[PDB]
Amino acid sequence: NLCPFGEVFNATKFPSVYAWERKKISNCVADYSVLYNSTFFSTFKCYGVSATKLNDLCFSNVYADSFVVKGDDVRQIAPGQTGVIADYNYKLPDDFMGCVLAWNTRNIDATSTGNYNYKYRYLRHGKLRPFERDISNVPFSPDGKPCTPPALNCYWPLNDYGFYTTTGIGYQPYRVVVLSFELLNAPATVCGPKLS
Amino acid sequence: QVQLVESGGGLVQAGGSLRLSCVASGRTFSRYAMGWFRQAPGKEREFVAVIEWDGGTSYYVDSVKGRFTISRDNAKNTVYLQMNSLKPEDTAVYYCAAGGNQYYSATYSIWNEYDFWGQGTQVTVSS
Ligand SMILES: *[C@@H]1O[C@H](CO)[C@@H](O)[C@H](O)[C@H]1NC(C)=O
Ligand SMILES: *[C@@H]1O[C@H](CO)[C@@H](O)[C@H](O)[C@H]1NC(C)=O
Repeated sequence: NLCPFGEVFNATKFPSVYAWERKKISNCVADYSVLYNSTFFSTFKCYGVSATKLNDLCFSNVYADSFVVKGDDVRQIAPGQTGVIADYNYKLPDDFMGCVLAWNTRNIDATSTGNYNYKYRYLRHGKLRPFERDISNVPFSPDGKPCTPPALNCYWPLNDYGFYTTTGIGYQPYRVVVLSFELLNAPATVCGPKLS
Repeated sequence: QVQLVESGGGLVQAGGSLRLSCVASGRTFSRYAMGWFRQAPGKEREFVAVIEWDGGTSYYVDSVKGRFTISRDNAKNTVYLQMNSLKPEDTAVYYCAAGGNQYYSATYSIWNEYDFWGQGTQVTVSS
């Protein structure tokens, strides 16, 4: 039984970063050549693991996180990064083991008029913990005190990406998939094609 | 955040040798491919060398093949750049960089493709 990476990388719709989505990949044969033989990836890099050697490895479990970010924000999807994406939307652990893949999706995520369906959080009281997710949409106050706009000093915590088919590449939309490699003291559930 | 501190730079006569070191903080050093870049006067940061997380694969810019050799010690959180047969062309600030193990080797030579960067150590090779 092949691991369902197609369902992940080829999903018709992708979520916003702040509402990032995780699929558990487990108990299956991972044929990573599907990512080798597709040559559209503009980010493809791994931590604790050689990117080209994935078919030779077994993992306890693989987690696939999908979301969309601005081109210039892709770099925040790494261990130890700072910034509003990495501190308020999606944070990888210092000791991350896995891979980050990204590809330019101008032709399906951007528009002449501008696509504003994709959002990120930019106001928050305290940074996210690694792999933590915050999908609330609560008026934000620097007092921390609850507030009801139009009250003063009361702000909305999300903001839109505006994805236009005519901007520079750093502003165009990128679909991101993070693969987390879990290592436990047991048999492995996700192995490569000829490993058992 | 992982911090990178270079050392071993300094002043050396043409024909001589230096050995640069870069120490990372934390315990996560062995996840990363470790690179060296350099910046000569009037030039962009240029790739010099990389070694992957496990020490087994490594690449060099052509102008240093056979003179420079990169190595690492995951036990000491330290990447090394052995520099022989130095020439004035090697005069530059040498920067350590930490990033992911890349699927395309060419990506290793793009400074912006790494995750962390040192503040550099100066190397001057006098004629
Ligand atoms: C997505 O679909 C294409 C078209 O068949 C296929 O070649 C590719 O392998 C698929 N990608 C994944 C992740 O399976
Ligand atoms: C890429 O090639 C490998 C072996 O050559 C194969 O296993 C894999 O299915 C190919 N991927 C495709 C055609 O998407």
